[PDB]
Amino acid sequence: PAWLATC
Amino acid sequence: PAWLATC
Amino acid sequence: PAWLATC
Amino acid sequence: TTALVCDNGSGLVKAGFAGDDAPRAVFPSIVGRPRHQGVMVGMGQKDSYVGDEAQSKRGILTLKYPIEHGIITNWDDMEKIWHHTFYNELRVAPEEHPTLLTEAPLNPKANREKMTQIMFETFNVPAMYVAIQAVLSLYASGRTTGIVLDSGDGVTHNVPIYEGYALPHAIMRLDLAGRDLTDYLMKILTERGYSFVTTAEREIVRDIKEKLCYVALDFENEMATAASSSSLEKSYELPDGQVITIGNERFRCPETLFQPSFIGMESAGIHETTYNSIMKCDIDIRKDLYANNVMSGGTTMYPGIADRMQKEITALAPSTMKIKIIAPPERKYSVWIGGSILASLSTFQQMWITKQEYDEAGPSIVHRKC
Amino acid sequence: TTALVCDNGSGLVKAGFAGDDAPRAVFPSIVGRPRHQGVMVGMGQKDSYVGDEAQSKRGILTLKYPIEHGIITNWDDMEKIWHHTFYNELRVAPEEHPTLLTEAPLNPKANREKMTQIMFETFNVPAMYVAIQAVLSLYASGRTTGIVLDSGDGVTHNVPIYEGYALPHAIMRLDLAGRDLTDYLMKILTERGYSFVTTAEREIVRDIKEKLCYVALDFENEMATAASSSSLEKSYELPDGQVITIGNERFRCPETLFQPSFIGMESAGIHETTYNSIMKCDIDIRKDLYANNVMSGGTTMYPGIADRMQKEITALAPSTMKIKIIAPPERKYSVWIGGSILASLSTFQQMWITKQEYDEAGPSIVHRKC
Amino acid sequence: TTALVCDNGSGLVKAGFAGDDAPRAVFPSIVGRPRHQGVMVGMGQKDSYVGDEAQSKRGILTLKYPIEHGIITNWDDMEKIWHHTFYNELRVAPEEHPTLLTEAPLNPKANREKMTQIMFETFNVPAMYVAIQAVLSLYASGRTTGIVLDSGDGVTHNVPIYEGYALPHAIMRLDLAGRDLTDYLMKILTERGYSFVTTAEREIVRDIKEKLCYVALDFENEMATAASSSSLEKSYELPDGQVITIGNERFRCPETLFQPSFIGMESAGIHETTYNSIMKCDIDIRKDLYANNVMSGGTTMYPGIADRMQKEITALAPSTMKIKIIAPPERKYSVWIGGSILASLSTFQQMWITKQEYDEAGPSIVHRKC
Ligand SMILES: Nc1ncnc2c1ncn2[C@@H]1O[C@H](COP(=O)(O)OP(=O)(O)O)[C@@H](O)[C@H]1O
Ligand SMILES: Nc1ncnc2c1ncn2[C@@H]1O[C@H](COP(=O)(O)OP(=O)(O)O)[C@@H](O)[C@H]1O
Ligand SMILES: Nc1ncnc2c1ncn2[C@@H]1O[C@H](COP(=O)(O)OP(=O)(O)O)[C@@H](O)[C@H]1O
Ligand SMILES: [Mg+2]
Ligand SMILES: [Mg+2]
Ligand SMILES: [Mg+2]
Repeated sequence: PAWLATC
Repeated sequence: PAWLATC
Repeated sequence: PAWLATC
Repeated sequence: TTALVCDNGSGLVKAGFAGDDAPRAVFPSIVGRPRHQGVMVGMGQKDSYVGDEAQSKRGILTLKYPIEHGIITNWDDMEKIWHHTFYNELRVAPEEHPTLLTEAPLNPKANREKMTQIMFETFNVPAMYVAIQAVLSLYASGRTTGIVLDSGDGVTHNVPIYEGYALPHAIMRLDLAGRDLTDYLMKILTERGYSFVTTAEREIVRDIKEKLCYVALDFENEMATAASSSSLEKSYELPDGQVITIGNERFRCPETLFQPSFIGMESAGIHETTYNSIMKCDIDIRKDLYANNVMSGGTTMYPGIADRMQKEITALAPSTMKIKIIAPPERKYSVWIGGSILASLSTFQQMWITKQEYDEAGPSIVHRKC
Repeated sequence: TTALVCDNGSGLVKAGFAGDDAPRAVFPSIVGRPRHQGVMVGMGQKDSYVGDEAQSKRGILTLKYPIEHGIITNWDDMEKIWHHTFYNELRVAPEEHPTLLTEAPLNPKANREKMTQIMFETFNVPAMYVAIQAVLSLYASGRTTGIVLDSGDGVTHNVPIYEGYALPHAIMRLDLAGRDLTDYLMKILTERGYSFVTTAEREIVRDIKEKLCYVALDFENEMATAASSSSLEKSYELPDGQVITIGNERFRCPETLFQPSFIGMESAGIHETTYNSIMKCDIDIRKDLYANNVMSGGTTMYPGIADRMQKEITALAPSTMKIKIIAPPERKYSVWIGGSILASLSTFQQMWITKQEYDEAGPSIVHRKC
Repeated sequence: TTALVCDNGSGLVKAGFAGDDAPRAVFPSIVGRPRHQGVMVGMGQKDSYVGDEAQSKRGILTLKYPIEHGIITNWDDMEKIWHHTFYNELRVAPEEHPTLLTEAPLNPKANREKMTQIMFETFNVPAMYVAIQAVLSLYASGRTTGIVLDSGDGVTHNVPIYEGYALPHAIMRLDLAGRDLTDYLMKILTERGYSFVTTAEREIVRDIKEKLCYVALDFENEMATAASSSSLEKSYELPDGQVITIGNERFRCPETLFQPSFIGMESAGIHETTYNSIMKCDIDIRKDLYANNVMSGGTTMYPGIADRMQKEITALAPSTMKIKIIAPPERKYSVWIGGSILASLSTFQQMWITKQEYDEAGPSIVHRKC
């Protein structure tokens, strides 16, 4: 979630 | 309340 | 990996 | 009747008829297996998916590749793909007419034997045979003689052909292809801050690569100007509206291909590989070979790969002999054009390994027809 | 050879036969017991009341909800309700009628085991089965993809599904459907001057919120325009003949639904948890779910909840992704319609949990077959 | 003129000195913010708590873990935590002693740059440096080569090293840590009957996990034994005074850590990725890495994981490759011990990153030098 895209 | 612990 | 040994 | 061709690449499978300049089935080779039990009974059948359906849906299920680095691993998935391309895509029985197969150089004779055995047993084809991607690509390009560099999804190689005679001790191959390219792309993108770890994400980044990746000329200066300026970078839109940006990975991945040291594999680049393959021959033929260097495959679909390659091979070679590299826009289907023309001509007919020969001698006979 | 369905809600319960498109017998799932000991002899008095009888005569009977937040806590009252709805409202013997049950996604396995054991033993039915309200609410509309947000009387949740395959790692559940809402409405009415603490008063508040209260779009702007202009103050009559005016409570109640902080919780609103559940899903199904997102449940009947929900989800979601929330009429019965359709489907018959399986492997068989 | 060190793991920060042989300051990396309003005065009630205070009192405020999966999201919270661990825990000054931070592989260069920029501009530290927890644990254990497998509350990963030489192509990462493990445990407890949704409840769940959860050898056999008998059931006490019972979750949690399919994550297991990384190395070091395989981190403190990992890896790999897992009794602070040793070493001094060097070149020096 905190990868600016995926996860 | 009816969760045998919390709530 | 799929050479039954190396790679 | 007529003939049929079906090239099985590490990433894709391209099958069609003969005598045509364009294939029909161009579809990826991947088996989709759901990762969830499913609760709805209405639409829950078709456990395993094959073809473009497994690409239209790829999240709720995992994708497995049947071919890795050109070598087959799951005969079950391979025969599934064969049945799909025969009865669903082509919608033609295999017993009617024979088909042509493909196999990269230096591949296991055991794998070739298993391929021909399955083809003659399960499908009960009257005749069959396998060829090489390099010779087919060269015959498609139409050049008389020279060196051919073919790089698919998981395998790359270069081979010379002169005076109508192959050279066993001249071929030079490597397992570095689009697969390791997209792997390193995922790694450097994780470095950037994003993340792509699963198989659907692997295919998404593969699409991103094949869409917006270009090669450079001077690696150091290009990296410097990319780190300084921000005009070359570009943004991409994901299916869910999310947006990403790329400023240096696009032209760093081609350098990764040119510099296997980044991947960690202690080997030589494609330019040094070609130079070594040429040097092992005789200079009198090397002279005419330098000007005849054809490129094929999808990995070489980068815009400007010919420029960097020719510049590097010229810097490594003497300017006394003319040099030139050619790569028409049809670097993908060239093998299919070669197979089509080879099946259309009447000579190779005699070379068709017939069902009678296989059942009376066995599959091992293929060891001589190559 | 017919079927039967009985959806047991936390607040209500709706049972009847399959095949039809609408429920047959719907009534509140409550139990009223007399509190004032001593009655006039000769006329006779019953021990306990159920169904609409309690709501009709409740000034003397204390009410009890045998279900709380989707969990069962009074098995005697549950058995009494089942007997009443199987022998009085329908007047049908269940020994020759396979029934169907419902249950929230995440509930005590012991509760499910006790439910199935009771239904198998105390009724001697041929077979039974359980399901999730989400799957039936989706079957109602017929679509097979998308996410569904259900909100009953004491429990709410959201569940995605794609091509029949559900994502259990994305399901979300909360205990804010209508009970904390009724409690907060009582609190705000006491703040206004009107006191409501008993059970009959609780049903009165349930009715007044069902009839009057509605959600808004801009909470702050609506509060301001209501405090300034007295155009929203609406009057409601009571069984005695009085009249009571209500203002900003109609906004504060759905606002409490969206902001549990007013109730004393730290969890986020339905929109935030829905976006989180969709985030844990892959990107392709994320896109496919943003379009088809359905809302069901009795609590969902608030006028103006779809527009506000889509506004919030768009504000917190990226652009270039059309979000078409759907909320058809008669949605509070969507679970019943889905259950009826499932029971009518011939294939689903094979999934029935018979009596032999229970007698052999005990009630735990419910899990394996689910 | 001594130095210090501070690991900023997502689970809890651990700061200490170099000359020491064990960490002195250690506390969770959380930040609590009150959700209520507060009425009483004179108590000096602050607005944002950090450290053991938010752990002692957690039912009146919402907690936040600023670092998620090894990535920072709340730089203000990280600065607050650094101030607390530099001034409150141990009364020292940053300008007087050089610092030494640590991070995980593949961490964003932007994250590293912002970290160093904050550390330089806010505290005006003389010198600093960044390293990788794997080589830190190696230097702590005293060995030089081997394959490190670290697993913290934030993320997990593994990397091989040969005579101080790393192999980025062999590094492998994974986002299966205590957070998702506790989430899955709370979900399974909800399925069992016990509910835990809040942050304080999540902390209680983490505590009961680290206290009870134990990995098993044969998952199916243990599940059968648990479902058959009850000798494995354990009882835990809560602050409310009531107790709870736990059955198979204690080993289903580490099995989810081993089988991401239980949580709904398409990836490989810890042993599978370890073997994959080992296979990507050179044959002349495969054996040396098999025997010199060391584990670290707090998440891997489960009892019985060493034997389980050994059995799995030796059954997956061939024979004549004797394995010796290094799982010493102290591993939660092994990284800190290695950091203290490296800081006390002499040569490492010349490898410091000073303040004037950063002011001249910039923050990019952090990823350009180490
Ligand atoms: N437009 C493009 N730009 C860059 N790379 C491409 C492009 N199209 C295809 N590719 C790469 O080429 C590969 C396909 O190889 P292919 O030529 O099908 O091998 P084969 O000849 O064995 O079938 C893919 O893995 C993809 O990464
Ligand atoms: N028209 C309406 N407006 C507002 N709330 C309603 C309306 N109709 C029903 N409700 C609320 O919905 C609840 C019924 O929940 P229900 O959907 O029956 O749960 P379940 O799906 O578990 O049976 C009632 O408690 C009531 O407060
Ligand atoms: N004795 C134990 N048994 C099981 N788990 C433990 C034990 N001690 C700590 N843990 C787990 O390890 C985690 C701490 O991770 P840690 O090693 O501090 O990460 P980092 O190395 O990033 O600081 C905690 O979340 C806890 O759940
Ligand atoms: Mg190829
Ligand atoms: Mg409900
Ligand atoms: Mg850690």
